[PDB]
Amino acid sequence: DMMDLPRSRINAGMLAQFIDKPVCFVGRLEKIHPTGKMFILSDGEGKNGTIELMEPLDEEISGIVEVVGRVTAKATILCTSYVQFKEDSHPFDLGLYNEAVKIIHDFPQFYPLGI
Amino acid sequence: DMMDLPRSRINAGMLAQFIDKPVCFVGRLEKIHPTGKMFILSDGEGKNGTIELMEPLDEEISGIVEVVGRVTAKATILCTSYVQFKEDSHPFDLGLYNEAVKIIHDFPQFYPLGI
Amino acid sequence: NTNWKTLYEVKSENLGQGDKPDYFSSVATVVYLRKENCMYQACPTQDCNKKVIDQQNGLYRCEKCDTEFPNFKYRMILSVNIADFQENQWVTCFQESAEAILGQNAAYLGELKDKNEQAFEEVFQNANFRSFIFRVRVKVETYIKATVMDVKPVDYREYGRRLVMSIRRSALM
Amino acid sequence: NTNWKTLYEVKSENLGQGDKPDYFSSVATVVYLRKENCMYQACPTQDCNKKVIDQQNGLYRCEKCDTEFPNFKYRMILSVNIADFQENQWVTCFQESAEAILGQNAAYLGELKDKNEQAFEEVFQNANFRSFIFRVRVKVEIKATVMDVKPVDYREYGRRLVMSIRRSALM
Amino acid sequence: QHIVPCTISQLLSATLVDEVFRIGNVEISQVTIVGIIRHAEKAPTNIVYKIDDMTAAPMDVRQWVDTDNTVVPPETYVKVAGHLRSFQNKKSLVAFKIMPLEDMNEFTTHILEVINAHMVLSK
Amino acid sequence: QHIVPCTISQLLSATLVDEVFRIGNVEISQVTIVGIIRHAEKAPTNIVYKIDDMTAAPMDVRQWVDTDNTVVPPETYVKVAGHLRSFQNKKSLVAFKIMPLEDMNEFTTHILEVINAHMVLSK
Ligand SMILES: [Zn+2]
Ligand SMILES: [Zn+2]
Repeated sequence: DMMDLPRSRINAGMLAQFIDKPVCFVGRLEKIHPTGKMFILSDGEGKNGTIELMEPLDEEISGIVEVVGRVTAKATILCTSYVQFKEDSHPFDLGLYNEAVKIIHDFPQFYPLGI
Repeated sequence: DMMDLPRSRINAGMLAQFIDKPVCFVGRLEKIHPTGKMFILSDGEGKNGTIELMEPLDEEISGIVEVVGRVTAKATILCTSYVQFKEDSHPFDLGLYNEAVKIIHDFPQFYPLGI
Repeated sequence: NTNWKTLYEVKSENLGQGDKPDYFSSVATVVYLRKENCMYQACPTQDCNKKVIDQQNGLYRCEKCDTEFPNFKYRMILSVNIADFQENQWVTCFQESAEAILGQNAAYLGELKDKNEQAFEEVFQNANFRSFIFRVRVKVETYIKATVMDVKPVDYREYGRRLVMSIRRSALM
Repeated sequence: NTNWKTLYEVKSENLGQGDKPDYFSSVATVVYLRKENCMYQACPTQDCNKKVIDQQNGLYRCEKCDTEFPNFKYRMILSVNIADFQENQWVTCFQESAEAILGQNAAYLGELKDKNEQAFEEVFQNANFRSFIFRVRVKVEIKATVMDVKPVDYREYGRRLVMSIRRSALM
Repeated sequence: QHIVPCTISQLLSATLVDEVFRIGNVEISQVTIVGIIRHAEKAPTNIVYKIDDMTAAPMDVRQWVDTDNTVVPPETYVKVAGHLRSFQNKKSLVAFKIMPLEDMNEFTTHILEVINAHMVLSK
Repeated sequence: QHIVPCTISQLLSATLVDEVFRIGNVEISQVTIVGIIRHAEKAPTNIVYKIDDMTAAPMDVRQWVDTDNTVVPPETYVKVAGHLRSFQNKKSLVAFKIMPLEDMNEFTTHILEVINAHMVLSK
């Protein structure tokens, strides 16, 4: 299991530099497969991520969602866990989140994510 | 041929994503192997890229250098041609350069590559 | 626009060292609140806030409007420590600010000062380690003093941006 | 500090209407010059610079100093048209600046005006499509007045550039 | 005194030279972190939350409780002010406070503050 | 009037429908481009330099030179004021000016000017 290792925050643009790596993808839910085993998320710059679930969905995902999982050889995320951001007070600014994510990567010495 | 193809402007930490692509690498002349056939240029983030010549240097190289070439499998750059920036008047800001390189790639749509 | 600063900067740059005061803005977290002097005996007069003298004679003397009264007036004068990721700053906060940083009014506060020595310390315990945007005047003093002109609840989306630009700016060098 | 503004911004924000002037700065390229008036005859007493009248008798009078003189002093007052990636604007450059843009003191430069009519056309060509940092005043009667012209600094212009693109994604 | 924004990963890296704490050339006492609550135990003397910020495995954060019990449920983002405590060489977090997250933008901003923080802080 | 800094790739691409030129939806008149000189031929009616900015194949720039002969040497960096001249679906550049760069920083700044300008113009 991955919940005990570092999990890099990324957007669609990175998916291919993270093949086989445990990650943390945050984006807005756009479409969920019928067999609720494959939904997709649009990151903060609009690029799209394809989240695959080893198992079918109980409740209804929707809105901003954070997924943790491992990047596939086909540049997708086999999702191990996901949480839905709380927005009842304020709408989560996804484009800002995105600028942070790029900032994290431009300065890994200030936001470590290895070992 | 190299020179009639669109060449992407990259920094050392991009080599990996331009495996086998035609690029343009600007940087500073650090080490310059004794066979004269290979040399090292440091980009504007301090990181290094290795440049390989098909024929050992014909001259003394120094300062800022622009190398055009293809990205090898060992993530180095087989150089098709190179240029030395004219500085005698105003020192070249290699760092401002890099900042531009990142933007060229953050904003493809406003600085396209290829027709 | 706003004069955004960091504690280290206000110190470092020497804001308030000279002639007239200096005004600056920073985001900070309250790291400590002194519960002692936080409250004083206030002239009961309209808009007057001088400290009334306790004439043990059941009466209260405001030296400013040279009058005496029975009634009382409570007014906050909260000494606080605000700190950021680099520094801290002892700032004094009158009625206005302090009521924001604490949650209640000088009336409601001072009273509970007698009643429960605890339910009181409760408000002070709670209010600590919270963040706000502070507008802060700063001028020298002899025997540098800091006065909290305003207090707003931090806006994160906007501090996010500001921070972002700051990082990018730090990069250019 | 400085009030950097694009020309479309200077126009847009309507600088110039207010009761007092406005000042901005920009980096623009001289896109055109109007040699049409560029020079004028001026009181040759140092510091007055009125358009002396030619008494046609080989004497000129300055209705300010209240004096007739025999001699001269030519002065520049160039109408320049500058542009950026999105707009252009007509300004007017007096002595100091104009010499900065053409490279020749109006003094010397003026005599040539008539000597070689094509040699004059020399500068008004080599000067065109050159770029500068412009300090500009603006009132209404809007009216741009070039307070100052410095050669563009690309490094600094560069940084300013990087910061605005980024500022731009924070939408 | 001053209070430093961090990530767990950086806390784990800090060392205790001369009974003090450093993340590189930075001395750290009080620190904040934002993260999600993966586990919460009442214990009998204080609460013990396993808190995750995705940058390393979840850290233990315990705060003194009273008994003479409001536990933040799991799956909830919370900022945490408090101080780092090295013991048996393992690292835990001792919690001055634990404000659950109201506006999730606060969490984004934290990242930004952690990064901004250690940049200035490293000269 | 207004002059638009572009990249050759943006030109080769431009569409000319509606008798006008539009890269993206931006219509371009005059333009500037920085690039390095790969070839230069002194012809008798005007010079013809092949200029590279690496975004695409080096495009042709023509400057009308008089003769009633000092060419910019190859492998030197120049900025170029001019305007897109489409001819038989074969884009070219007609050169008002052609100045070599003394300070290579200008080269960097252009890249920025380009991207900056098109972002602003586009909407
Ligand atoms: Zn009174
Ligand atoms: Zn006169």
